[PDB]
Amino acid sequence: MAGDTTITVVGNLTADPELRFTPSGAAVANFTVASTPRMFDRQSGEWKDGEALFLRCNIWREAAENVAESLTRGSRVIVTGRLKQRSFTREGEKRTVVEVEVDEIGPSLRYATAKVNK
Amino acid sequence: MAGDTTITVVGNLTADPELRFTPSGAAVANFTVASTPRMGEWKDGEALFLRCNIWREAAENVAESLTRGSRVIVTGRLKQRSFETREKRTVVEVEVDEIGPSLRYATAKVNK
Amino acid sequence: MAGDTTITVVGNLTADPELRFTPSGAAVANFTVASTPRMGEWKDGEALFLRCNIWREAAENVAESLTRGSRVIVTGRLKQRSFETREKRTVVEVEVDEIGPSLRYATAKVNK
Amino acid sequence: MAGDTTITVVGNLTADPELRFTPSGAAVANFTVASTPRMFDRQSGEWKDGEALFLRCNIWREAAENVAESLTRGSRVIVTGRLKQRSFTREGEKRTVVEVEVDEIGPSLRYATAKVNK
DNA sequence: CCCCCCCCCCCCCCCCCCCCCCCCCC
DNA sequence: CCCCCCCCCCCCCCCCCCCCCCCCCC
Repeated sequence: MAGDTTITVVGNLTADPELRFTPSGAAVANFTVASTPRMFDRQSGEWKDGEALFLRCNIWREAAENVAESLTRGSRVIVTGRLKQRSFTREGEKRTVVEVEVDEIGPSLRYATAKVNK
Repeated sequence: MAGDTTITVVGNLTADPELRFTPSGAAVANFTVASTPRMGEWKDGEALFLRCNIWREAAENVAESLTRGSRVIVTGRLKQRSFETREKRTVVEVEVDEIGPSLRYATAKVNK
Repeated sequence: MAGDTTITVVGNLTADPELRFTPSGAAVANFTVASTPRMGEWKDGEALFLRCNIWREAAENVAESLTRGSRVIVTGRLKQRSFETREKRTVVEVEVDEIGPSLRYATAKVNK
Repeated sequence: MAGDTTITVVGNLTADPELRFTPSGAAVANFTVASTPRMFDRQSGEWKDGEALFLRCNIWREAAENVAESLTRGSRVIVTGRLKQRSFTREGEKRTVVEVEVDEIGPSLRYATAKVNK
């Protein structure tokens, strides 16, 4: 219970956001946030980056057009949304992946600057 | 590149916590939290099922305190994992940091 | 402009939960979660103290199940509030959605 | 326990980010996120926006310069960080406010587009 | 610390993003 | 379902951001 399960992710888009449409004209954007744990000593005596988390994201409407206009592969982003499960297909009788249904996203300003325009 | 992705989940254990032991003898408890959105409105909207892992002393306490159907509050960090299983799939799991039975519909006698 | 700001807090009740009743007779429980960062490293880094509010049946269960020093997992949404108090200050508080005693150092007998 | 208490906030800066410095040259930016619950029926029979949450934020280093270069009063932002208490002063024997120590922030792309440049 | 669910209202108690300054501002 | 804390490993169970499509990609 307690409504949906929300989540915030920070990471980089593994690719350019795929923008697609509905016969009525509603935009939906799809992309994946690769989240790599930095300074997460895991293997040998030394230290570096840890294994990565890849979450596929969905976003709709105006924001979808903005996501596609504003972001590309490699962009560092801050994302909030809610985790949704989906039963997917072809090679997998009744597949199932988790996905984030985005509420808000933006390019992080840790290593980059940004011009904000409507 | 960015810390550990945290998550809080509230829901019900789909079963009793499976308790096991790692090679060095670390107590590990596994279980799955079924999270159902209460939600013209629907009722039984699409539930979310997350597999959880928890270690050491807490694993023992979870195994001693919780059962199938227990409503729980869980915080931890999402981790992705791959696994062969007869020559390989990839599932997201929660590495639990804290978990407790929820007090919304129940009372609890804590043994500190 | 943006939904309700949620928060999860883990820590210890600074005292026993104060139970009270609203004019219509709604059960409301208040208490404060002291959250201490474990942390060349320090030890008793600056603790965070958050006042919590919880309502109805859960308030009763909290008051029946929890005491000063109980370690708890809490989720809710941050709310700001102003108050006269002898002609006015403004404090942030958590409106609890779920709370439970943590199973990290303790076991719990849930009464579903 | 469990390390720090993290938080994600979405909202608008009540003002332009105040940028300041340290004798050594480290940038720190301060600003406040006004978070207004939208579609949160509270008073009369009708519905609209609910009462607002104002959290003062702190951010350091490079990001602080980027925040100050990129954002202004009214900007909608996504913020993640950790809640910190502080004992503040003048008119208040030993004051105390909560504050967010920002880890990442960015302009939300719900109602705006953005050019990302390093 | 259990009196029927509309809104009492104070931030004080134990080895699962860490080096650095202002009054809560629709 | 309690065998000493390094890493077993499957997403299946009840009135506190809601109108809309792909294989987990450092």
